[PDB]
Amino acid sequence: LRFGEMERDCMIAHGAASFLKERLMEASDAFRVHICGICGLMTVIAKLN
Amino acid sequence: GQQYSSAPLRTVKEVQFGLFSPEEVRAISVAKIRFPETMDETQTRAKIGGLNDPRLGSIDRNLKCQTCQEGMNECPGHFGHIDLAKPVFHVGFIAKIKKVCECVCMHCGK
Amino acid sequence: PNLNIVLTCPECKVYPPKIVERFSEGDVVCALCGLVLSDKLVDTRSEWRTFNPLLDGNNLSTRIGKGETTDMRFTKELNKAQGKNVMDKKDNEVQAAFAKITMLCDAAELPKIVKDCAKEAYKLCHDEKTLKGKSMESIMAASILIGCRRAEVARTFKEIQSLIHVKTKEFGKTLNIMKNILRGKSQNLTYIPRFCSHLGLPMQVTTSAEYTAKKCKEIKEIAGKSPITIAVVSIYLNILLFQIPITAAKVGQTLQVTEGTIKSGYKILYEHRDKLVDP
Amino acid sequence: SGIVPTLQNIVATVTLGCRLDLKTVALHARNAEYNPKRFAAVIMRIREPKTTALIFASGKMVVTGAKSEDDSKLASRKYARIIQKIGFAAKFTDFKIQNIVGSCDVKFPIRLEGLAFSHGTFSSYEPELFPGLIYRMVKPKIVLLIFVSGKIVLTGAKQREEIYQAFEAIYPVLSEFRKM
Amino acid sequence: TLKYICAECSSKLSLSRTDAVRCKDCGHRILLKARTKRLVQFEAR
Ligand SMILES: [Zn+2]
Ligand SMILES: [Zn+2]
Ligand SMILES: [Zn+2]
Ligand SMILES: [Zn+2]
Repeated sequence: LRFGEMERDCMIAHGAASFLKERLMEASDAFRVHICGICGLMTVIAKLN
Repeated sequence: GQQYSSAPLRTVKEVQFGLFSPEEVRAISVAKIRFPETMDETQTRAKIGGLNDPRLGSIDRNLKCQTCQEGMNECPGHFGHIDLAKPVFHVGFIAKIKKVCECVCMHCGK
Repeated sequence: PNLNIVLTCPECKVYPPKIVERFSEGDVVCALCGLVLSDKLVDTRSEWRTFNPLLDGNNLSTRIGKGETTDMRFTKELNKAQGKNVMDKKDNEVQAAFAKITMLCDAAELPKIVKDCAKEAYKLCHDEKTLKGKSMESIMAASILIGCRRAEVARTFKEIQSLIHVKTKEFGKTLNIMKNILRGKSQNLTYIPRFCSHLGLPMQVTTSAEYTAKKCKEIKEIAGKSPITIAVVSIYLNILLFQIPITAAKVGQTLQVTEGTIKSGYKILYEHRDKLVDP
Repeated sequence: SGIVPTLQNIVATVTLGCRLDLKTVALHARNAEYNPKRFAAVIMRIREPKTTALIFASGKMVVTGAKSEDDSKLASRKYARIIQKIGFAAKFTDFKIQNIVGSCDVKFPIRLEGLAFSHGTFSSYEPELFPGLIYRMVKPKIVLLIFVSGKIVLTGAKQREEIYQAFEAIYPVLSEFRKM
Repeated sequence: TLKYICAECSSKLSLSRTDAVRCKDCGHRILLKARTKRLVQFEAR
């Protein structure tokens, strides 16, 4: 189901900042990525193994 | 799920926009893209230096992105580059070029 | 490199593993312990739900034209900049082959499957010393006959000869090599019904001929030198078994056959009339 | 085998060594068919040995219809003698048979369908123009035409001997593919 | 092979795989599929 733009606003008016976050990252598509600390570009070649 | 890494986890505090220097592209790029072919010339895996070589990211949930490793759900995809034969306008800036040229001598640059 | 991924339950490990994909959960699970191996499965029908490499390969294409917001001093040059790289590609002779054969099989009133096999049968051979030109017809005249028969629809050489005049000879040599092209890369029944309809007959007259022609074929009577003829005689055999006016002269031109092969072919029939008695 | 490949035509080349006046060659002959509108070669049929030959402005003669190496050879020697009677010093020099085509029979009905189908790679068939199979051998390099009547048309050799060898090789195939 | 039924001729057919999809007695090209034999249970609720 869609968490629309207006649902986002209604959640802001409630002030529920954490739910707004969880509903937007945990509940949809979080993604860890690495970034260079100099050129802040997702260009790190992580061999995290 | 997602495998443990070690880089310290932070949160973004600032975005600095800004254009892209052609040197920067080349320094980033992992591959010189040359041949319009996608697949390998033998109807098999993929043309190296082709329009998606394996050194760019990979998909199929079955391969490893030989640049940075396996997970199709870890690799963010790595950028490759093409160097044009001759330079061209970037559509977003034609107006901001025509405007600019009208503000500087077209001979000395001042 | 080997660039390869395999899943296996690291806490059972017993196998090339026994795992199942629970799609509606986006999971793969060890069918033994139920450890979920990998998740966030990506859809597999919605992908093409929103929507030819066997021919068009890897050199891709895109139809470039004129939008609403362009004047003719930019539109026609898109028609004058697209023309600089049509000879580095032999693909004109690739596509204009298909376009031609598409223009052919379609004008020929043929099933769109044959169109593909001919869009194939060109593309597979597409240049050989055996080909070395040879009028570029005979292939599109045989690769169709290939594409036709290979698609289980058989048509006579004259029938295609009607579509394309191939001198009847450039056809023959081109066919032999072509067939052997695939053999290295590796059925006259079809004529009975198409003929009956050409005469506008009910099914039984055609129904019977399949028995008769097969039975006339099955025992003896090699009979015919291109059995096209000895097909029709079955109709003539069976039409006379019925009493419907398809008089010999009407048969001939309708099916473009010699009359002589009929009666002499019917000689072996006015004598063999013994064993075709089904009812 | 037990079957001799029976030659029906031998085509051979003979260098008479002179630029023959094909007009005078046609004029001084007894029954010779030469007019430039078909070929640049006088064609003569000699009944003994009965051979048909085309002799060009180069003086080179190609002979056909012979039933032997010696039929063609003796016919060509007679041809050179005829040319010399015409007036040109024809000579039998560097003769070579360029073709020996024969027809014989193995006489047992053949599963030609089996051969062609299983030897599609080697033999091709479109039985709606001509009912014969085409087969190839490199050692010896003989091409063989096969028909259900048992007729074997062996071609592709300067000698009847390659005909014989490939026939000794192909008759066993025929008996193997013998329909019954 | 399995039973079939012509759509119009309405004759049991029993063809197999790699037979023509075609009716005897009328070269009609539509066949039904000769309903199952195992019993089937409903509730009169
Ligand atoms: Zn950096
Ligand atoms: Zn990667
Ligand atoms: Zn200046
Ligand atoms: Zn397990």
